[PDB]
Amino acid sequence: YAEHLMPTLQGLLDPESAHRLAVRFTSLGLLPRARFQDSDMLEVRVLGHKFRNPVGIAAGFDKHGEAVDGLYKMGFGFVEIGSVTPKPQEGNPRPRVFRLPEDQAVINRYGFNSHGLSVVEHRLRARQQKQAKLTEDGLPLGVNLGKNKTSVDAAEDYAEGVRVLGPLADYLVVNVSSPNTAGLRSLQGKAELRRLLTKVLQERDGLRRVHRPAVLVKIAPDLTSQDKEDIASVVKELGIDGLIVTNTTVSRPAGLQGALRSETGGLSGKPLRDLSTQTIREMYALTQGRVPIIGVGGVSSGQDALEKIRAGASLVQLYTALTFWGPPVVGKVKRELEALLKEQGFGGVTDAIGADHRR
Ligand SMILES: Cc1cc2c(cc1C)N(C[C@H](O)[C@H](O)[C@H](O)COP(=O)(O)O)c1[nH]c(=O)[nH]c(=O)c1N2
Ligand SMILES: O=C(O)c1cc(=O)[nH]c(=O)[nH]1
Ligand SMILES: [Cl-]
Ligand SMILES: [Cl-]
Ligand SMILES: [Cl-]
Repeated sequence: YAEHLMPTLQGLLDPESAHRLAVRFTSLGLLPRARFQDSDMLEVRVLGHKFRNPVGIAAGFDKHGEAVDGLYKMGFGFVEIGSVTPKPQEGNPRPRVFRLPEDQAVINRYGFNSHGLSVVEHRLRARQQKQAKLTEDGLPLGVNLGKNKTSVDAAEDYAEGVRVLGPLADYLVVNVSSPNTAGLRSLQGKAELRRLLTKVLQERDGLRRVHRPAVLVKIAPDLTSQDKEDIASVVKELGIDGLIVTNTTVSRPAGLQGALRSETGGLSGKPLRDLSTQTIREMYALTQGRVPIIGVGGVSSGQDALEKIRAGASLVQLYTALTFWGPPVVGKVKRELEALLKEQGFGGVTDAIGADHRR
């Protein structure tokens, strides 16, 4: 895979075609069931759920909820689908995703291509009780909500997503951090965020108890210090259940080598890694370690995962590493993380969460 398979599928196909085929293959279960059996050391209890291991698939890989079961088979401890927008929409014109192999990075400007809430609702309903069992067995499901390009009331878009997919999700994500929808990231500002999240939480609280998900906010890696302070304040004021830290970056860190480095879009993978880790670290401090963080950005190894956990993440996610290393990277991250936890004297993941802040 890392050397023998992915280079062929990568070089042979443009990245979007490769992704579509990967989703299809995954959905059909055409991957070996992951051999790595999860150690008890990797179990995490957070967000009202048991997570058999802390390595999830980040939003964007399975935008429309087509490959959830195949992703659990790949070894992910939790699956996040989306972003899902209220109405179907096509996203931006192609090409809209670009590989930067020399940087182990991707730039994407999909623009919330989405089958829409109704289609995803019916897809998740078809496996709703299967998911209930998976969740009880430590394999929760997150649903990441977006807003339509032409929406005239962003908060209502997210409210609709809460109402339609909230009952099918263990947690929901208010994605206010895509770089590829005009104006979306302004919803991270204090006043807009408070109003938006108040409405989202009211809608969530109006769901029946067994259908009431945790609500997390997914934030950018490009926030000012003021933005981060404001988000932390709003999250604590409103009782937001957690943060996902981070989405892709609109920055272009010095040193990128890929020919496509100046394409518009969000940058993911290795050049984002430490920017994301530092955002986790700051958000954990600003929330006094009381707000669960799902850490994401440039995770391709156990060390990458543990750095985010020690910075304050209770769980991590990855996407871009899968595009370069294929399915074996999941077990690799988990095996490496277990080894490092043992080496560094942690009894398990839980003991390592935020450990850097206690040094
Ligand atoms: C092609 C593609 C598409 C998407 C994403 C990424 C990529 C590469 N990401 C962001 C993703 O969830 C994650 O936050 C970043 O990509 C950082 O993680 P990695 O560096 O990829 O492990 C993303 N995030 C989100 O909240 N909703 C989405 O629809 C998408 N779509
Ligand atoms: O659909 C996309 O363009 C997209 C959404 C998002 O939240 N993040 C990202 O990098 N791309
Ligand atoms: Cl329901
Ligand atoms: Cl009722
Ligand atoms: Cl480490």
